[PDB]
Amino acid sequence: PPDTVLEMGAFLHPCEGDIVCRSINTKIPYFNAPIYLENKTQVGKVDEILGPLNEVFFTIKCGDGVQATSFKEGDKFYIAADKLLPIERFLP
Amino acid sequence: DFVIKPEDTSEWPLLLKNFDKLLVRSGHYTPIPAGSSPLKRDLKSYISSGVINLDKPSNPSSHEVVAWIKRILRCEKTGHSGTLDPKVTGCLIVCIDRATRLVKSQQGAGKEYVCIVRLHDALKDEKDLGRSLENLTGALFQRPPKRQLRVRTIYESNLIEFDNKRNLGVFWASCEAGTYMRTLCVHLGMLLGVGGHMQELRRVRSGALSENDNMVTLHDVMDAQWVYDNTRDESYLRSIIQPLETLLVGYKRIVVKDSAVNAVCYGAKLMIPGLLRYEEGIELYDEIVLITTKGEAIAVAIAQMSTVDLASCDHGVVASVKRCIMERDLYPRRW
Amino acid sequence: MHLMYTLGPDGKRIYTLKKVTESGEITKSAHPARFSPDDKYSRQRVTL
Repeated sequence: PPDTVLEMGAFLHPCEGDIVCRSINTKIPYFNAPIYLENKTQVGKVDEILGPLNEVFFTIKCGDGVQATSFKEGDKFYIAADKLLPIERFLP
Repeated sequence: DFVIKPEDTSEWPLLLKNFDKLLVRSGHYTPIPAGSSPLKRDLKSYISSGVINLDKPSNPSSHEVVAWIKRILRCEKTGHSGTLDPKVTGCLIVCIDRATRLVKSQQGAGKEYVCIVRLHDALKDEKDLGRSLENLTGALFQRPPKRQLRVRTIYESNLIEFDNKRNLGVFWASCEAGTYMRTLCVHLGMLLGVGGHMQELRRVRSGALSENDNMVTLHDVMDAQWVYDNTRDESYLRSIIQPLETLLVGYKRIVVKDSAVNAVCYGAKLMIPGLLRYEEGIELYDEIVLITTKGEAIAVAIAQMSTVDLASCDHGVVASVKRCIMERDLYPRRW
Repeated sequence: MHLMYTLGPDGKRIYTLKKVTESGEITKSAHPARFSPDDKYSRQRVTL
């Protein structure tokens, strides 16, 4: 239900009930940021953030009724603009 | 004999090793029989300027371990090179008394680990572990196990062995202080899809010392004190305790004249007339070590002159004291 | 514990999960023996 949602992750694979995504955003998501499909249905929230600076990955804790195993490689996941941090926040 | 005379040194110990390669500002100095070459310190001052390269066993905390050493040695102060979790073994640098002044540097230094990751299922392509380990080298995002996202660097890593049936991988990693192997293991599991956690962990290098550099056990420490208490033979204590100067062997050196040592300790500045010898390649604001002619570490310092300036300057401050190590009145006051 | 080692030609540790290396060497535990501060066996250890 945000007015606009931004591309955030591309499906990599499930991991023990979570969705693992490769980031397709230049910015870092807030912990627990709602994560949506393109049509803006919420499917979970950001759990873990990991990976090197130039290839971040993140996990999605799936919401009620959402199964990690139901998605396929390259399926996109989205985030509100106001739930992103510039990477410079984490660097010296 | 290992003292620069007032007039091949590759076998000279510790901070005087290869001192003949230091550039010479002045060939002469008036010697003062204060202090001692590190290896020749009397037992009490040897221990009080001492460091133990300890192989921490699995189960006690680093704090527990350091308390045990203090009780054994009956020393005034102990501190260490960075907390190994209770189950983690290996290199824990225990600083005694005056050596405690070097704790902060030891804790901020890089570390090396050998780690076993336990994967939660077999991999189909066994080579995927090595690939994901390589993927997770560099400046990495880690949230510490109230906890903020941060970046820590894994400089290099190497997969040593992987048993896909036992679901166990053993790897080596060189990292920045504060990098969590526990979190790396989780992350490897996520990148691999099967999931994972850290099975066990050993620290194989902590900054200046590795597990190959006269690492000793708690049993060694207890036994060394026992032999001294019962037979008054110092040799076991001297074998297991290393001079704090051991931690400073990587530093570019400046040697201070005996008559200037006390002044450095108090006033926190080395001046040109106090300068004896100096290392090549010292640049402005480089962190260096100031040492006596007997190889004692006076202080870690900030160079206020480059090597080239040290040759051509007639006056001025050569270095400024960052942390004084030597006891202030070890060497005598000029006035 | 699972982490084992042997010594290479340089006197440095080679780590392994194996209990016997390809060369036939029986591998040692990478971790030191348990320590408790009431250890009674200094005299025995030192004379041995």
